[PDB]
Amino acid sequence: VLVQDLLHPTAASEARKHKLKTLVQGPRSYFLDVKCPGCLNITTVFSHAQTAVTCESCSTILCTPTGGKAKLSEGTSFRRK
Amino acid sequence: TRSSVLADALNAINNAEKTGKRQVLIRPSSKVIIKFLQVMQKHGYIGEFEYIDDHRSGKIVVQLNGRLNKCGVISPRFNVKIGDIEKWTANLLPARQFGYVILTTSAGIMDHEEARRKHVSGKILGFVY
Amino acid sequence: MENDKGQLVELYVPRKCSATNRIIKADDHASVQINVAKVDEEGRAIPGEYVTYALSGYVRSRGESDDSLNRLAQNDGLLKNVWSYSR
Amino acid sequence: MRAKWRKKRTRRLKRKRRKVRARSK
Amino acid sequence: GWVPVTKLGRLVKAGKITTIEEIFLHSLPVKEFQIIDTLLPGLQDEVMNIKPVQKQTRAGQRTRFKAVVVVGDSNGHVGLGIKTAKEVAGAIRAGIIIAKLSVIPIRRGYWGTNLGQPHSLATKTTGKCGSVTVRLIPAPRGSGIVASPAVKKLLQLAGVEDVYTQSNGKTRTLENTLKAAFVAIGNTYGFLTPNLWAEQPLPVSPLDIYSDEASA
Amino acid sequence: SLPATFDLTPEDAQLLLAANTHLGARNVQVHQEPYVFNARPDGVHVINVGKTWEKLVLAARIIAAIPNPEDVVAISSRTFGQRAVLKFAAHTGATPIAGRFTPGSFTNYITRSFKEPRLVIVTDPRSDAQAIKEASYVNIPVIALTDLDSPSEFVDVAIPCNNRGKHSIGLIWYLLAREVLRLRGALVDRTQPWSIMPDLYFYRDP
Amino acid sequence: GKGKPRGLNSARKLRVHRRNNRWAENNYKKRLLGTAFKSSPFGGSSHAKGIVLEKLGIESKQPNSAIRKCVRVQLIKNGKKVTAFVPNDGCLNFVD
Amino acid sequence: GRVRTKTVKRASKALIERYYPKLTLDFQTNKRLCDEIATIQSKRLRNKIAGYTTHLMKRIQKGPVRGISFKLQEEERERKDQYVPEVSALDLSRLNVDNQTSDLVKSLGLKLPLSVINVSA
Amino acid sequence: PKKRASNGRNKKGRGHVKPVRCVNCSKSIPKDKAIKRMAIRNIVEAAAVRDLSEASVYPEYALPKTYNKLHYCVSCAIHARIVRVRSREDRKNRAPP
RNA sequence: AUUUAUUGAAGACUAACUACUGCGAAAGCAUUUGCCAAGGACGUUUUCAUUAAUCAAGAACGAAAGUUAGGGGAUCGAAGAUGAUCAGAUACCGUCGUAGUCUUAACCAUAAACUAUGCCGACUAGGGAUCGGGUGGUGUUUUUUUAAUGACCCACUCGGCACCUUACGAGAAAUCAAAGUCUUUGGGUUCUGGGGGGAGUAUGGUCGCAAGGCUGAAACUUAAAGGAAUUGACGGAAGGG
RNA sequence: AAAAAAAAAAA
Repeated sequence: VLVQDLLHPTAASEARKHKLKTLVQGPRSYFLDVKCPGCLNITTVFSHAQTAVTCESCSTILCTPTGGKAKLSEGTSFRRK
Repeated sequence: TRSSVLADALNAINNAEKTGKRQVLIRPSSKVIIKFLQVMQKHGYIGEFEYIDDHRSGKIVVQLNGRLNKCGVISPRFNVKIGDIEKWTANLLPARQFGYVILTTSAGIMDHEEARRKHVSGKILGFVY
Repeated sequence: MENDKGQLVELYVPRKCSATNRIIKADDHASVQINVAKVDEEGRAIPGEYVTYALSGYVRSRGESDDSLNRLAQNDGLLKNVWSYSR
Repeated sequence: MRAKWRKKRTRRLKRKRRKVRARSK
Repeated sequence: GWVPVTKLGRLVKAGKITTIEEIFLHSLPVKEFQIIDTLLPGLQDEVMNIKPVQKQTRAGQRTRFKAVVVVGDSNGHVGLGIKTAKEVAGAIRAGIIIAKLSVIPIRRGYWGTNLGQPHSLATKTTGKCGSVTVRLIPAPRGSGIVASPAVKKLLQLAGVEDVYTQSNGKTRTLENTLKAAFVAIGNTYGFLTPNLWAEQPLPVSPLDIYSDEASA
Repeated sequence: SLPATFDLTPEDAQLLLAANTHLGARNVQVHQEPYVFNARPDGVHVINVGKTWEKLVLAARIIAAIPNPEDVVAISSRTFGQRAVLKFAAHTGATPIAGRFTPGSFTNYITRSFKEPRLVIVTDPRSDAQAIKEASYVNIPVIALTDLDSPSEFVDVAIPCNNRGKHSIGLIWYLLAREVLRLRGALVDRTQPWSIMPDLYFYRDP
Repeated sequence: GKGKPRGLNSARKLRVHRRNNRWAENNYKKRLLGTAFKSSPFGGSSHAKGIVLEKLGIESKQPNSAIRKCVRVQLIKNGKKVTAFVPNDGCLNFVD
Repeated sequence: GRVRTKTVKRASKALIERYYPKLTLDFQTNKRLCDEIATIQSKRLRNKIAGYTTHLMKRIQKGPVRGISFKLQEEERERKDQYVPEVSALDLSRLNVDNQTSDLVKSLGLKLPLSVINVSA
Repeated sequence: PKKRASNGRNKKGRGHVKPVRCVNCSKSIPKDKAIKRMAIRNIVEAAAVRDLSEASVYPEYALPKTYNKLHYCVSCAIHARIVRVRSREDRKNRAPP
């Protein structure tokens, strides 16, 4: 473009871009707090778990892994933290 | 691999000014680079520049005018004495009047006329005009 | 430049492409010189009241002439939100 | 001529010289 | 009678345009050796070498001659012209013409201590045409033009008094050598320096000024 | 700056969005164009007609900055633009060129179509890319009507429009001629709607 | 990196590479192998005394037709057979 | 062959473009006005020119011809050009716009009617 | 010198292609350089198809077809009046007619 | 006999799908199914913490042909035998056909082994498509109208095989997004070359069962060899007349 | 899609 601001660009482009090629590399992941039906025992969880997470009170299931974002069980109420 | 961050920086700068751009993004922002650009800016070749403190190594952004034809580097950082300065300049500069050679001395980084004024010598890094 | 005692030398101090502060050669036959007319108190054009903009063959070849001109105009005030320093 | 054939010829010659020098030694 | 067909030639014949300085300042396209001879009458021509060429056909070898010519006033102006033609006189003629049309300025300077009346160039400048690369370094006074005969004639006609040359390539192709020197002394004014960092107000075009006494 | 009478009026907007000039190219794009606005589904991209209007007024300012209108040129090899440029030539000096360009019309001074303009205008640069080549050879600026995909190299002022649209082309030409007359003082009232017709500026197939 | 090293401590590499490419030259190879002292019938000298053995009507290479009136000599310090040219019109009659 | 040269074609072209309200589709009378109106050094060439002009006027009597232009033709051209409607279809027949376009109008802050239609993929 | 950035063929990133045989001269050649065409043809001809359908029970049957993929090599192709030769620029052109 | 039909045995090959597609360090790799162990890319608000880049010497793998010993030995087929052709034809074409082709256990260690472009890294113009992964979208479809998936569409992104256009740049040019950022000559690094021939020859070494490889000159001789392109001429090269 | 070899050198 031959002229532009490389210090105050748009969050549009900066969320479009990779997580490293921005002005400052930062993660695109997030955490959740999840409730399963029955025992509340609310559980903190990562988005990209790599694991099969379960509740401490009951071994029911919370989420399952993937190569990307995890796949939460069908009946589970999640809140982005 | 990546060894002369300074060289990569100056290469990016030369490519930008060749394209006629007026801004450029630099990586990874070390001290010698800061001082090198301080000198260039003081003599009026570029304009302003910002350090960005990512907590890793630092980035730099540089606002450029068109007063720059070639900012360069000398790998290896050669050892240089007080007449070697003159013959170096005669080799790598366009004329006797303008253009500056840069060299780290024990008394900090500076250009060759300043090092003449101080009567001190050391390790040539690069040059600019 | 000039000699020991003023007395300018260096005939043909040349022009400079504005978007780059870059010298325009004598034979940059793709360079151009634009003259934008002013307007005053009616909208009508004034003759001989130009805002000038010179440009070089490199820029015009890379096609960035349009955007450089847009930003120059918006800086000189004869344009508006068209350009954005933030892409 | 062709390098393939010059090379083949030369190899046969080397072989022959090898064996006659074997006669001598 | 000249009788131009050009805004530029019309303005010149009328006397509004009076300097190739204005011309080069505006980077104007020039199409009339009449214009150039009106502006810089004090120039000399010089034929450098004449090599013939040949084309092969059914019948014999159609030969025509290639002339290369320098023109200059030795206060900072030169031009270079090459032409192929079936006859030597017309070759030299059109070479003179094309040189006059290719005329360009020179940015002379000082090796140091800008005493007066520049002797040499300002900067180190190179030029390339095919294999050849000519380099031109500024020299002190009395050093003289250190170069081959052809480049020496070229720089004399440019008005340079002293210069050092460090060259490379098949320099025996005078075409490429002279074109390289041409390009280098063009890069002189193509080069930027602190004494030209100063910003200027972009003067206006003589065409826009004298547009009334222009074409019609 | 401007007196603000030169802002886009909703009537001109009605005409523009009737011609659907804002309906530019498809997901095709040239990165020399941030003029887009909220790209539509169906793989279609929409234009800032405000920026279109501003650039149009700018081109008008330049054309009025010319002393001699004949030194401005109209190029339309495109059938959809020949009539438009001819009416431009009628209502201005505006030496037009329809049909073929005849290369060597800016150079080769001997030629009968030899012109020496201080400015040129283009209906579509991809189709008119010869005359801009000669302009680059001979130190001349450029005015062009681009979509979001046109070859913006060797191109000074460029106006985003739907050059695929007959009515879009003729409308833009109408607007430009109108603004030039307004700035020259022929047309007196900026609020005057200028009875003349884009239908006159348009093309007809029979 | 243009191939060659550039480190500030690589002069050894550079010297030895120079030595080998110098061997790739001609004159260095010659001077250091002593071809002249060991061949080239002279002792690497310029001139040499000799004794005529006989005379010759050596024919010319092409494109040309000539007989070049040379002689055969037995150089002394080596005892070596050589041919040598007698340049002028009729000197072969003076050098019987 | 019976093919004709650029001399003939150019001559007939000029004669037609500036003597249209004149010579008709008869070779004999065209020939007579030809050797009345222009100088030609041969009867044969005259005849060829007259015949080609006749063929051209046949084309004209049925349809215009590329490369040619006489006063009546250019007059009809500029007239059919200057034709315009008295309705200006640009003028409203009821207007439609996309949702993106309504958003554009809003961002511009302007007063306009809209008949928004939904464009689906 | 180099006449073709593809050099003859369609190999960029393999090394080896396990060739096939040109049918007209039984000649080995890789599958990426081979000329491949395909000949799909009605079995009989548009001339005698009428005689067939006239002397045929099972009316409107199908007129089935024969399909065969043909690998020719360069020499046999140019002899059989195929890809014959092109100038430089249209040698760069890659699409069919 | 050929040919047709029904069967069985043998051994190789893995069609069509099969492409400016994939993997692997290269050579190279294609039926299915399973076992073994490995690998890249992607994701990661996981860990270590500069361990890294290229590298002599020294090591592993290394098409085909070839060699040794066993098995197998269907095709095709160096040699060889034969029928033609031709002035001749132990050459082209045809028919047979040992070795070999295949495999196990060992050797050989080369190749137009080619992208004729050493590796690592950075930056520099546009455009779209594709493979793997990932993200977002009330998007479309499939199920149980519905869900979740899966497959397709749109946008984005990382990493790949590549590709189209221009040349700002480069180059002797052909051409090149690297063959650019190099007379304004320096990011790091290994290897190689110094007119052509003789000569990758001789000798001496060393490796190998051998064939041969790797290393590797001299004498002597020569003024031109050669590269890229131009215009012609020519063609048992094509197209048109 | 039988056959069809050779032409001293010099300029």
